[PDB]
Amino acid sequence: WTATSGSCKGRCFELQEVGPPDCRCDNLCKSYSSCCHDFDELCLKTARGWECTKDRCGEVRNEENACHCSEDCLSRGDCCTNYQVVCKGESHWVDDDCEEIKVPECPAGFVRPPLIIFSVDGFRASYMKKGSKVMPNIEKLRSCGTHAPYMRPVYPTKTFPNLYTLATGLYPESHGIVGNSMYDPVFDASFHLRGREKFNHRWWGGQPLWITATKQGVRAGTFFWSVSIPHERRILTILQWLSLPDNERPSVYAFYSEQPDFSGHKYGPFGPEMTNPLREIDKTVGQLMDGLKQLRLHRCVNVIFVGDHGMEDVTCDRTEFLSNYLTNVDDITLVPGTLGRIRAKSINNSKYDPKTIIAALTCKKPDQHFKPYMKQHLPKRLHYANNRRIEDIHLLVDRRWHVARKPLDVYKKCFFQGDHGFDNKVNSMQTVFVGYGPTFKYRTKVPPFENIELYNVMCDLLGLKPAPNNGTHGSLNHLLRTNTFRPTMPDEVSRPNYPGIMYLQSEFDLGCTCDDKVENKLEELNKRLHTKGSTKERHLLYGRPAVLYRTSYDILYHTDFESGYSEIFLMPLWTSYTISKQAEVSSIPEHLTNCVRPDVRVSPGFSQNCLAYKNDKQMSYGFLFPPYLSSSPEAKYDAFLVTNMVPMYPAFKRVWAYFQRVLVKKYASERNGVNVISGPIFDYNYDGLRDTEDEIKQYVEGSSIPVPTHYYSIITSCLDFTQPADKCDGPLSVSSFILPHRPDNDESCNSSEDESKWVEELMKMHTARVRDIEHLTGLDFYRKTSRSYSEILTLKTYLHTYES
Ligand SMILES: *[C@@H]1O[C@H](CO)[C@@H](O[C@@H]2O[C@H](CO)[C@@H](O[C@@H]3O[C@H](CO[C@H]4O[C@H](CO[C@H]5O[C@H](CO)[C@@H](O)[C@H](O)[C@@H]5O)[C@@H](O)[C@H](O[C@H]5O[C@H](CO)[C@@H](O)[C@H](O)[C@@H]5O[C@H]5O[C@H](CO)[C@@H](O)[C@H](O)[C@@H]5O)[C@@H]4O)[C@@H](O)[C@H](O[C@H]4O[C@H](CO)[C@@H](O)[C@H](O)[C@@H]4O[C@H]4O[C@H](CO)[C@@H](O)[C@H](O)[C@@H]4O)[C@@H]3O)[C@H](O)[C@H]2NC(C)=O)[C@H](O)[C@H]1NC(C)=O
Ligand SMILES: O=C(COc1ccc(OC(F)(F)F)cc1)N1C[C@H]2CN(C(=O)c3ccc4[nH]nnc4c3)C[C@@H]2C1
Ligand SMILES: [Ca+2]
Ligand SMILES: [Cl-]
Ligand SMILES: [K+]
Ligand code: NA
Ligand SMILES: [Zn+2]
Repeated sequence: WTATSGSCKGRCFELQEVGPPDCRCDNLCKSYSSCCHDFDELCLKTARGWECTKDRCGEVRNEENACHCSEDCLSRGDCCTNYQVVCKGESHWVDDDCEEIKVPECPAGFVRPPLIIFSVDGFRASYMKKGSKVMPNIEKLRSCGTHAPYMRPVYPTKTFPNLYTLATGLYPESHGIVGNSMYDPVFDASFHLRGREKFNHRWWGGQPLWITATKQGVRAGTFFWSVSIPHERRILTILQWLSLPDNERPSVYAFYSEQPDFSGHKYGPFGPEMTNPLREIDKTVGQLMDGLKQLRLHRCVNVIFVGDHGMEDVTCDRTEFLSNYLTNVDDITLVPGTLGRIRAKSINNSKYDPKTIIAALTCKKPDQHFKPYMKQHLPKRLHYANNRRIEDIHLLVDRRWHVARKPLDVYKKCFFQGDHGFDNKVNSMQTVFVGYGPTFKYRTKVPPFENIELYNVMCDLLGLKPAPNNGTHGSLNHLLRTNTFRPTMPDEVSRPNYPGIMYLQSEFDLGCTCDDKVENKLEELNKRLHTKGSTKERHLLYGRPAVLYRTSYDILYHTDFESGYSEIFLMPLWTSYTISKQAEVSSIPEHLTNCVRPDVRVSPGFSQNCLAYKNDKQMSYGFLFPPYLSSSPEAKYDAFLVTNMVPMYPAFKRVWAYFQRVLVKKYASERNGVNVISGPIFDYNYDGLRDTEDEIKQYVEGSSIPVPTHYYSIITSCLDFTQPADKCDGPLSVSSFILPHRPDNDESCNSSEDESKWVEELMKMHTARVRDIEHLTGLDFYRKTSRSYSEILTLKTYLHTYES
C-alpha cells in the first residue's frame, strides 16, 4: 500500500528509491503501482514532441513542453537533443567525420569518463551488415570504435538470463536466472514474466554492475525502464542526469530498447517489417550522441552498444508435441518453446520415473527436432546444470522449432514468426558488441567473444574491482586503449616428482600380460635418453600444465609423449604429444592386442591393475597416448604401459578410437601438425569444477580406480599454418572438446552406423574452451610460450563452434 497523495514536483526520476508509503517517482514506480498522483503530468511530459523546430528557437521557457528550445536549456540540461543543430547551426554527430579520441575530453569536475550501456533486445549479429544502410549512427559507432563481428550470448538464449549475465559476468546456473520462467522447489515459489514474484530479491544472485559500482562509491543511473516510458524520454532522462552537480551525477548509465526483438517475434528476423524498428533504434542512438555532443560529452563518455541474443525463424507449424511420444503426458510439467524442461506434475506420485521419460523421447522419429538429456549430460560448454531451478530433464530443441506438451497448448493458449532460446552456438542467436569512447580502441575489429566477459571490462572502464565471476579477467584487454588489467599467471601449487626406475617387474601383481619379452648401447643409450626427457621439447610445446591444487603426481617421459601421472587418481591428469603432418598411422600388432605393461617408475600400490577390468563386466580401458601413432615399433611398447591406461566403457571406446586412429591424423594433415593434450575429467556434482576424491561416485569394480565423467583433448597448432606446430613463431590456433564418458551412445541417433557417420558430429556438439577444461581439472595450460599473457587468456576463452 502506497499513500499516492505526495507529489513528484522536482523529484522526477529521482535516484534514491524512497521506501513505502511515501509515493515514488522513480523509473520503476509504474511497475510497482506506486507513482505519485502527478507522476504522469510532471514526469512524462509529451507536449510539442521531441524535436526543436526553427520557430521554437530562443522561445520563452514553458515548463509543459517535453523538451526545450529556449536559451536557458543547456544550463537546465533539458534541451531537445537536436537543439544545437536546429537553433545554433551545429551538425548532427553522425555527420561529423570521425576523429580518434586519444584522451578523454571531459568538462571540469568529471572524475572519470562516464559509461553508457545502450542495450538492444533481439539484435541479431547479422543486422550490423544487413541493416547497415538504414543505421548510419550505429554504423558510425561500429566503424570508428571497437567492434566484434558478433558476441556469443549464454544458454538459454532468452532475455532475462542474458541481460542479467551481461550485468553480473555469471552463467545463469550461478546467477539463478535460468529461464524466463522458473520454479524454485526450496522456496516453493514460481518466477514469471507477468507479476510481482519476479521483483523479489531472492531470485537475483551474484552482484550486478550497479551494486558493484554503488558499494565502491561510483554512482549508478537506474538500469530498469517501465515499458510505457517512450525511448525519447529515457534518453532525455539520461542526459538530464548527466547535468547533475558532480557530487550527485552518476558515472554509469543503462538504456534498454525492446526493439528489434518485439517486431522480430511477430515478423521473423528478416521480415520486411523489420527495417522500421532498425531505423527507429538508429534514430535513438543519434538523439543520444547529439545530446552528448551538446553537453560536450561526445569525446568523454564510453558507449557500449550491446545486444542480449539474436532471433531465428520459428512458426506454429514447427512444433513437436510430447503427446506424440509419452503415454503418461499428464503426469509431467513442461517448460516449453525453444528449450524444454520436464519435471513431475506432483511430488506425491511415486510412479514417476525420469528414465522411462528419457527413453520414450530418445531417437523415436527419423526427423525428431529435439534431443532429451539429463542435465548433467548436456555439453559442458552450456554450463547449464548446477542450480536447483534447472529441471533434471532437458530438451535441446533444433533451431527453427518449438517443443510443447500437447497440440491444445499451441492453438488454445500462426501467432508469431521469430523466437530465440536455442543453443548459444547457433548463428541466428549471435548478437552484437561495439564500444566507442576514449577508453576503447580506434577503428579496431576484435574476434567474437562471450558476453560473460563484459562485466570485467565494464568494471575496468569505471575503475571498479569486479565481484568474482565467470569472465577471465584480461581476456578482453585487446579491446582497450588503456585501463588494461594486468593479470599474473596463477602459482603452481603442487610440484611434480621425477621418478627413475625403482621397481622390478616381479613386484607387480596386476593380472596384466604383454607379449613383450622380445629383445648394444646404440639403441640402449637412446632409450635412457627418452625416459629422461630428451624429446620433451617436441611433445611439450607450451611448458608443463601447472597443478593448482594440492596433490601427489609424477612427470613421466617417453619417446612419443609426456604425462603428469596422478598417484591419487591412478592415471594421468594430462598426456601431451605432438603429431607432425608427416606422421604415419599404424595398427596395433596382432600379438599386442591385450598387452598392458607395468611401469617400473611407479609403485604397484600407485598403479591400476588388469584384474579389475576383467572382473568389471561394464568397464573396459583405453589409452591416453594412442598406440596407433607410435613413432616406431619399439616406441609402441611405451603406449601399453599401465600408467597410460584409463577406464572406458566399450560404447565410449568406439568414439575414442575413431578420434585417435582417424581424427588426430586428419587434424595434423589440415593444420600442419597438432600438439594434443588429453586427459580425464571428474565432475560428478556437475558444478563445472574439478571433483575432489571424496566426490567420485563410481569406481572400476573392486578397485580404487575412479571412473571419469568426461575425457578432454586440447589440440593446438600454429595460427599461420605455413609453419609446423612444433616450430611456430607467432600466435596459436586451438580447438578443444570435453566428451561425455557414457556407457551407451543413445545421444547419437546414427551410432549403429560406422564411426565416420556420427562420431565427429558428437565431438562438434561437445566443443569446449581451454578455460572450461581448466575449471574441470585444476590445471593451467600455456605457461611457457612466446606470447603475451593477455593473448594467451584470449586463446583460452576461444571456442571452435563449427558454424559456417
Ligand atoms: C562462475 O563464477 C562463480 C562465482 O565466482 C562461481 O561460483 C562460486 O563458486 C564457489 C564454489 O562452488 C562458491 O563458494 C561457496 O559459497 C558458500 C557461501 O555462498 C554464499 O555466499 C556468496 C557470497 O555473497 C557475498 O559476496 C560478497 C563477497 O564475494 C559479499 O561482500 C556480499 O555480502 C555477498 O552477499 C553468494 O554468492 C552465494 O550465492 C549462491 O547461493 C544463493 C542462494 O543461497 C543464490 O542467490 C546465488 O545465485 C548463488 O547460487 C549459486 O551458487 C551456489 C553455491 O554457493 C549453488 O549451490 C547454486 O546452485 C548456484 O549455482 C551464497 O549466498 C560457502 O559457504 C561454500 O563453502 C562450503 O564448502 C567448502 C569446501 O571447501 C567448506 O570450506 C565450507 O565449510 C562449506 O562446506 C559446508 O557446506 C556444504 C553445503 O554447501 C556442506 O555440504 C558441508 O558439509 C559444509 O557444512 C563455498 O565457498 C560460491 O558461492 C559461488 N558463487 C556464486 C555467485 O555462484 C562458479 O564456480 C563459476 N563457475 C565455473 C564453472 O567456473
Ligand atoms: O528495463 C529493462 C532493461 O534491463 C536491463 C537489465 C540489465 C542490463 O544489463 C546491462 F546493462 F549490462 F546491459 C541492461 C538492461 N528491462 C529488461 C526487460 C526484459 N523484459 C521482458 O518483458 C521480456 C521477457 C521475455 C522476452 N523475450 N524476448 N524479449 C523479452 C522481454 C522487461 C524488462 C525491462
Ligand atoms: Ca565437480
Ligand atoms: Cl525459460
Ligand atoms: K571389463
Ligand atoms: Na545411438
Ligand atoms: Zn524476445
